[PDB]
Amino acid sequence: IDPYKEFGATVELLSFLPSDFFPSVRDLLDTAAALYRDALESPEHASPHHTALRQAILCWGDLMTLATWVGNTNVGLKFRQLLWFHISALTFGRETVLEYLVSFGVWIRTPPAYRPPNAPI
Amino acid sequence: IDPYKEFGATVELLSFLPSDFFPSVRDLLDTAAALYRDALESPEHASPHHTALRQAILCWGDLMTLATWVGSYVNTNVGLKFRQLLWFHISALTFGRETVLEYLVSFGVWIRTPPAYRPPNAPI
Amino acid sequence: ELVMTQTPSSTSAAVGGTVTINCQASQSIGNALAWYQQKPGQPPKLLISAGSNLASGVPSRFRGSGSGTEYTLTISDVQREDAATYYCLGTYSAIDRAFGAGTNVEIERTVAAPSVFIFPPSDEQLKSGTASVVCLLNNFYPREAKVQWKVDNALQSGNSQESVTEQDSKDSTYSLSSTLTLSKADYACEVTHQGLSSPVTKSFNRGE
Amino acid sequence: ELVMTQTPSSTSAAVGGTVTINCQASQSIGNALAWYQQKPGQPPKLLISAGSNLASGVPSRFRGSGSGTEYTLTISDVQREDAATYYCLGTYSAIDRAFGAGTNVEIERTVAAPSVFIFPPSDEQLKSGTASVVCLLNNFYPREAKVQWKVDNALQSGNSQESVTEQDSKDSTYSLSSTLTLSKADYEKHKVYACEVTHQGLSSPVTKSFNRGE
Amino acid sequence: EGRLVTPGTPLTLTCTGSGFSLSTYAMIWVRQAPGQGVEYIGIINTGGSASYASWAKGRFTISRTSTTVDLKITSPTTEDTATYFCARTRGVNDAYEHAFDPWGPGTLVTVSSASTKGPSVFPLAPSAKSTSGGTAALGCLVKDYFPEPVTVSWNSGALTSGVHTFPAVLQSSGLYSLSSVVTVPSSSLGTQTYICNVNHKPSNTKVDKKVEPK
Amino acid sequence: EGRLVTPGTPLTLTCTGSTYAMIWVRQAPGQGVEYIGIINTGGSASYASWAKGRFTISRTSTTVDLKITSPTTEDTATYFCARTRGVNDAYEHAFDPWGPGTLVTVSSASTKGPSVFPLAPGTAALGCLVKDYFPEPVTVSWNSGALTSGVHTFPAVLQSSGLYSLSSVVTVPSSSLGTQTYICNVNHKPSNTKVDKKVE
Repeated sequence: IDPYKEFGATVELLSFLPSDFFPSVRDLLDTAAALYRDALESPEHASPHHTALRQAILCWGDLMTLATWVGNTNVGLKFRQLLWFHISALTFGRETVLEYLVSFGVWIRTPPAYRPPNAPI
Repeated sequence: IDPYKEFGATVELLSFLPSDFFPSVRDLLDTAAALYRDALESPEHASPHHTALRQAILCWGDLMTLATWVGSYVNTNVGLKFRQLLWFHISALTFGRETVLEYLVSFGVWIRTPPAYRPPNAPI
Repeated sequence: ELVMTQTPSSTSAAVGGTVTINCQASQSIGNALAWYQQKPGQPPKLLISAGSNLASGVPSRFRGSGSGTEYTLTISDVQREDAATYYCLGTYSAIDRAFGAGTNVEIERTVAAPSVFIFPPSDEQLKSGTASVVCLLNNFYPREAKVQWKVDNALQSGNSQESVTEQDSKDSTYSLSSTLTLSKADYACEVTHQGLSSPVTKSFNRGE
Repeated sequence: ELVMTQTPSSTSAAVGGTVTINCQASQSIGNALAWYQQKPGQPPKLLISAGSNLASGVPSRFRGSGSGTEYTLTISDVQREDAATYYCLGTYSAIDRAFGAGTNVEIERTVAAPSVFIFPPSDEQLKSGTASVVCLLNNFYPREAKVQWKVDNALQSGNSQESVTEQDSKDSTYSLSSTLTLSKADYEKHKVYACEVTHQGLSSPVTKSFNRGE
Repeated sequence: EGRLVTPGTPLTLTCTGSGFSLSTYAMIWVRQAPGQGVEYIGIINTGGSASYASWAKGRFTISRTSTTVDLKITSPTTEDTATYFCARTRGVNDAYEHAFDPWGPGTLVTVSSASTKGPSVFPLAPSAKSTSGGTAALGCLVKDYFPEPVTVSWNSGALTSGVHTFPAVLQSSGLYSLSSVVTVPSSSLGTQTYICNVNHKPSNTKVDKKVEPK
Repeated sequence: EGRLVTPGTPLTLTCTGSTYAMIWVRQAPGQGVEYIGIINTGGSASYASWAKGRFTISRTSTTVDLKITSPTTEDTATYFCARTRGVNDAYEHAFDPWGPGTLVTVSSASTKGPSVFPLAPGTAALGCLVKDYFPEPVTVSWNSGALTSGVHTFPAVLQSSGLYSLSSVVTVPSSSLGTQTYICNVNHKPSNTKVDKKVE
């Protein structure tokens, strides 16, 4: 019911970030997608970020194919979150990016007058 | 690029089966899953059939949302392979991956032979 | 103001068994929870950060989980080194933080009877109001036990104070030492314990 | 007609090391491939069914993979008990089936010098008219060694016959027995009988001899 | 474990294997030449339908009964001498199956004009000083028997430790000879027996040879 | 390892390691850890509701300070200071580095040095009895730390006199009594008293 529950996060942990922070879906695909982890077609299923990332990209394609089959709505662009998560969990490590989502969740949720001088990275 | 490659199968192995053998999305989705193994939302991520079933359900929901967003009639079911997904992963959860996979291979040798040479018994 | 409610208090687990602590937040902290370990006389040792992170050397048998207002710390393979008090903090904001109440994890063990020692008063102490007889109970698992003093018939509940150690990290045992302090004016202990068939039978004679 | 081309033939790996065999099909069998293990004097032991099902309590270090026409059997943790010949089949149809050429897997090992024995011929065999001496090379590696019969001057001939065992499942070692059948009644025209063993593990060729009559 | 047939004489190998009340497995047959790999022969379905490989078509015929599955070789040539295995599917299956875990022990078939000859076993004994330090070695030499399979054991199987039974080497006479050695502590040479039992099945000959020093 | 102050007299505890985002915590003996507040990389000090006005958290380039103003009797506890790990700066939800902590006692009683007496004798047991020290913790070791094996140091029990007494005992094989010396060294920091007594 929650895609991020098992990886140690939740949808709200990614909701704390502004929607303009994530790169586009075309910038998540190609760049950072087929460049790194070219082996995603290996009969392997390495750490679950790989096997979830697969169904994620396949899902984006299975959306776009019907979308173009008709002719739009980017409210179904939440994959831009997903693809950012797993990839960032693969390249930068899962503990680090999860600690960043938590840390920025404590950036917002505090009054800006009380905020420390530095933002999380 | 291939969903089943890591699970031990390929899209062609599930293409061998007749399209009417697979249940619909209603019974494979509404029945089966969420009846058997009711709570998989535990923050666990057991055998990857679970983590593929998750993005499969969420994927079909993000599909049906766009399909029902339209409402000049009778959309297409060609975009529906998710019965192969759900039947594969769910059958691999209930009967084990090894059993359903061996069924895919053994049935893959049922067809691919001339029907005059076929054995008296069909795979199960 | 944020307040964290920890919901084990004291718990019991056996070597190889599992023990689960949970930490509930009055307000949703969004994985800002973290689990700390502390042993007596030591600064808290960080166990897990955020939801699942096991920072640096910590046994993988410590597994954090939970989301929203509900979090959990599970010790899957329990070792005798795990006896200790565990805390959870969590942070709503950079302003408000609260530690939990703490969890006391004791290790289950075979019932073991203490070995007792007498220890008459010191020759150097005999000078200034000495009268210090220290009875020693060594290495008994069951924590509930009690001793009493008899000078000749019964001195029990005159001016006596007991002190108990923490649980050992090797044999998972407890130790007790109790002092009887009286005046220079003028000697046995009675040790009752769960694992003791026949109690007591330790004494010394003054001048010998 | 279906034909499975199988790779490396002989291959070597060390205890704990890895070895990869790959099987290439002339026609796509759709994971109908299966991997079998066979040892000398034994029928083949089934390793994997389809791509991945290593069945009936087979060590998990055997991992099959591959799809379409391309398949691989990987032995991740190599053990001294794994020295053996492995075969892949695949089945196109219920009619056409084919076996690969097989892959001979040897365990790499520390170099071990042999232990040689002489074995003069039997008293009971001299009554039968022939005589045979047997040189014994026990528990050596890496398997390449040569014996040279003496009888006071090198007996090269081809009157001698060598037989080498398989690799042992315990110490991963080889044994050799070289029987010199050259002799006859004329077995006694001579005195000294020796073997000269040359092997990598020997700092110098070792000669084991007996004098006839003792 | 072996069968001998003169060239041209058809033979029939009967297969049960592990069979107790196994009536339908859709069993298969395979042959393996000495020192070479396995070769697929054919299947027989549960309805008695026999499918063959192209090379084996017309050379072999696969029959079956309710209680048995048979393979007949017709006009066997010298090229047909090899070990024959029969393997049954696992479970329901029946001819659509790609892999068979259960396997028969195999029967070695030799096609030759030669006559069956029993072996002559002679002691392999170490020399007096040969023991020297500790370890000794003794053996049995099994010489001059035509039909290939021979089974050598030591002390009725009670000693498996240091036994090495070497592959049989073919002498220019057309007979076979193999050695079987054991490496034993020499301190035990004065007590333990060390009898080797050689069984040659085709000629029914078996013998027990006690190896002792001299 | 200890600080003694009469009720009402303010005190200041210092913590060092540079400057990133340090927090303070207090733990009463027998009780749990109590959050106090942070000071960020910019010098902004944030407090818990209960501790607002009772404590003050300063910082400098080399130091982070915590001052207790008008300390009551209830404030006697051990104080820990913990720095954020990595870059962080004040949104950090866990701090792995921790100072050893300093125990602070608020009382009107006077500092007194301890009096050590030997506890002298299958298996054998010897020990050292440290009696009549009020101020603050003591540390007993054996053979200059060479013997960690069978030693147990019991928690100090509070006597009616207002002083403290604790026992430290070791259980050793009896056969080694005729060889090993078994000296115990008691170090009591607030009174500076350090003693070594051989028990036999």
